[PDB]
Amino acid sequence: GGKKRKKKVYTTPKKIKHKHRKHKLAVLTYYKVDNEGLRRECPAPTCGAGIFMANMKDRQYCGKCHLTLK
Amino acid sequence: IDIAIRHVLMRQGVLGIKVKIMKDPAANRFGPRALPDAVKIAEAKDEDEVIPAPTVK
RNA sequence: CGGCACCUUACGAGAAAUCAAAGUCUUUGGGUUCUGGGGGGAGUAUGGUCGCAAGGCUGAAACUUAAAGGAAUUGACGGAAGGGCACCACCAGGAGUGGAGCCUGCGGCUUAAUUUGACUCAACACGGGGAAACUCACCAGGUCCAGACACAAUAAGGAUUGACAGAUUGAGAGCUCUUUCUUGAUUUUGUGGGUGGUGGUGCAUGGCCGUUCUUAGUUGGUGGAGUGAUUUGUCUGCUUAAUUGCGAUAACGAACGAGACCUUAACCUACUAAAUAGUGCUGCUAGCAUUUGCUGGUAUAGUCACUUCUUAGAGGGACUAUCGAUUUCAAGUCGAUGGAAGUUUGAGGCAAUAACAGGUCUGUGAUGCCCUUAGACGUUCUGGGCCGCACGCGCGCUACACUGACGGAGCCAGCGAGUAUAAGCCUUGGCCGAGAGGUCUGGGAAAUCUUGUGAAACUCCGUCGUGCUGGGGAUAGAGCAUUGUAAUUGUUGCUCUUCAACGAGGAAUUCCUAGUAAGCGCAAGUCAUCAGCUUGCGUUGAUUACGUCCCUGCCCUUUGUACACACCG
Repeated sequence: GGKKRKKKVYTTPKKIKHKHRKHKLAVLTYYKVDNEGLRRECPAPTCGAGIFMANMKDRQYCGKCHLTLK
Repeated sequence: IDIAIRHVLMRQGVLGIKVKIMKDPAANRFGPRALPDAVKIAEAKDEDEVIPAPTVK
């Protein structure tokens, strides 16, 4: 009973999940150094220091705090 | 009559078991002590000898 | 002495049926003739022979085939016989159904899908299946792993987790994409292997349920019969609702089923009690007539009494009791009388042995095997479907009117159910609203409140006046409310308007014997909402039997059988 269960035909194309993007040694380009001598930081009371924003279209956004300014 | 029914798991399929055990009515401490149609008649107290008519004041 | 036979026995014979020969036959020999050697082909072909002919006599082979056949046993069946029985049978009848409109299920057709099981009784208001979402299994799409655990790999200089803004999507799914941010060894990937599945198989199963069949039926021990399968027990007659009894008896004693039993209804001025039942009195008091009367309210502190009515433990009562009759005069049966009750007093629950390829894998974290398991047949969300309509069918509800419809008035049950920081129960009373409904209170986890559930049929007084009529109210337009996240494919309720078919239903066919049938509502189940359905409950309350075996079947005996897949042979 079930009439030779249908063998699926897919109108849409095969779809691909998302892996995690890579970024070699992120802390290297996080910090700036000069010899013999940096994006921004979330100010929310959730985390505090040690969280970096990004540079989108003149916009900021962290990851450990889903908040945007300006 | 008390009854127990169990399922038995076998490699080929389930086996069912039913056990029925009838107990002795005379050994029943809860409800009736005999079957409803079981009739018990007392033994007679007869074949006695009688002395004609004395009186014990 | 001879003859035609018969009855009993069974030493003996025989596969048995049976046999005074069919005995005197493996303990095998009185004389003698004829015939057969698995079933067919076939008493056919051919040759011969007899015959007027029809035919008679003689008489092959090729080829084909695993049985054919005999006697008996148990069952089943019989347009066989004899007994008995049943409103899922009839009879005498009642109500009908079948005809219309609609509700609902089934087929068909359509479909993106219209998920699926079931097809005579024993499928079709059945799956408690009254599906808007969920349910949900189907259809068009989008997520997620909730893939345990052990390996191996990648890899901390990153295994991997999420998510602002856009694009994107039905979607404010970071599903996916540009974006560099976040988090950190629980995870990712390959292997092994798990897990889930309303996926398949009820013809692989357990459990449960239905049916045979709700009739009276079923079984072993020892003994008797038979070479055996089997049989007697378990039965002529009478009797019973009954394999239940009287009895008959190659049995005897037993076991199950029946009956007993349990629940429920009817009686009890007889026990125990009642401030959650009722009452008589008594205060305080009403209206009406004053005889000290008639009808009421009130008082769960009136420091009263009680148990008829109500409630429910603890009992009583019926056993056919008495009397006539009849019959083994045994079992019983029929009339009366008394009785609350005399059909087993009424109604049910329970219910043997053997079975069915009956239904259920879609109740089950009940299950074997198969299938599938990351673009899933797992799960979840959005939307649709299960309702789709030339048509056929089943269970039903409304009707076709005057034994009625409408309007007023009268005004009486019984079984039941009910909640709290809700996802929210039963709702009295007060207020608003034509209604439906809204609002504020208060009672009730309940013999206490809803509730005397003031139910409907019905009763009374009028209006209508024999017509598709004020019968009927399908279909449809407009508006108002309520449940729900969501009412479009009208959820349901209410108001106006619209006002179909139907004039008692062909062949057929269902149910029913007394508080029954029919009519009439009510409560509970399903349930946010919705009952034309089920399960119970009361109200009003009959006509006709109290018989039979004609039809349809059931039980037992005898009997026939070429049946055993059992006469649908």
